[PDB]
Amino acid sequence: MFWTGWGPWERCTAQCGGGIQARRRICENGPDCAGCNVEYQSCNTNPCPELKKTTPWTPWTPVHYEQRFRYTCKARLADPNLLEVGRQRIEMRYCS
Amino acid sequence: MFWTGWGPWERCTAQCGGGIQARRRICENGPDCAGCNVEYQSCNTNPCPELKKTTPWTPWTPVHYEQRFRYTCKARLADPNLLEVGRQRIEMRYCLEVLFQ
Ligand SMILES: O=S(=O)(O)OC[C@H]1O[C@@](COS(=O)(=O)O)(O[C@H]2O[C@H](COS(=O)(=O)O)[C@@H](OS(=O)(=O)O)[C@H](OS(=O)(=O)O)[C@H]2OS(=O)(=O)O)[C@@H](OS(=O)(=O)O)[C@@H]1OS(=O)(=O)O
Ligand SMILES: *[C@H]1O[C@H](CO)[C@@H](O)[C@H](O)[C@@H]1O
Ligand SMILES: *[C@H]1O[C@H](CO)[C@@H](O)[C@H](O)[C@@H]1O
Ligand SMILES: *[C@H]1O[C@H](CO)[C@@H](O)[C@H](O)[C@@H]1O
Ligand SMILES: *[C@H]1O[C@H](CO)[C@@H](O)[C@H](O)[C@@H]1O
Repeated sequence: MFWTGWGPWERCTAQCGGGIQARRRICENGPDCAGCNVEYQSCNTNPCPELKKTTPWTPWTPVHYEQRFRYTCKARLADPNLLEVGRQRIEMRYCS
Repeated sequence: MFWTGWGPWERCTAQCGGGIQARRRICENGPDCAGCNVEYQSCNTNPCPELKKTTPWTPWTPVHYEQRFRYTCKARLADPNLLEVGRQRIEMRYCLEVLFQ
């Protein structure tokens, strides 16, 4: 019974923000070797970048002068497709 | 050589999307026990929830009737503090073909 050399680290689960890498070795000719077949380490500890997506422009409205508004969504993510902007919601009221 | 009882799984590394929990044990009266002092299992494999944050309302503007608009930001995250709404950006501006034969 002998322990083989440690294998290469696997792929990190997360590209950023914290992931785990696993390294494996094989015990030969026995089910009970002294040591461990699997080790785990931290990987990709760099903070995820901040993705910014701008909302569609508000319809032009009078203040003559006209103005329109927009907002930005900010999120710390690895995939830009995970951040999305929802539908435009409009609220109305009457003033006399 | 003797293995102690398994310890608690401790805290999962990730709150959602996949994490690992580790439980530890101690080898007694020996430096070479058959087995491992630590075991790892999967935890919190459920996909992360979609967090929604609404933007501040635009100032009321006439169409009398008044109307205002707002948007919502949706993101798959574990911490709501990681999702934020940015600053309000405003664009401003000021406000016939005669055919004489
Ligand atoms: O030096 S500062 O005090 O200005 O800080 C700059 C960093 O602040 C953020 C996030 O705010 S914080 O969490 O309070 O730190 O953003 C804000 O400032 C930038 C403008 O920087 S500038 O040098 O004055 O040009 C704005 O970017 S921009 O859209 O105007 O182009 C941010 O506007 S936005 O809402 O993100 O669209 C503004 O955000 S906020 O109104 O305070 O919430 C960091 O931006 S972040 O990385 O997107 O969060 C700035 O860091 S950076 O490296 O300078 O971009
Ligand atoms: C494997 O583990 C260590 C060496 O890495 C020793 O306890 C022994 O060689 C075992 O087979
Ligand atoms: C792997 O771990 C270390 C090297 O990183 C040594 O104890 C030995 O090479 C083992 O196979
Ligand atoms: C501990 O691991 C197992 C028992 O859980 C055996 O290989 C042996 O008792 C070892 O000390
Ligand atoms: C470890 O595994 C379980 C507890 O997690 C039990 O079979 C026993 O305590 C063992 O040592």
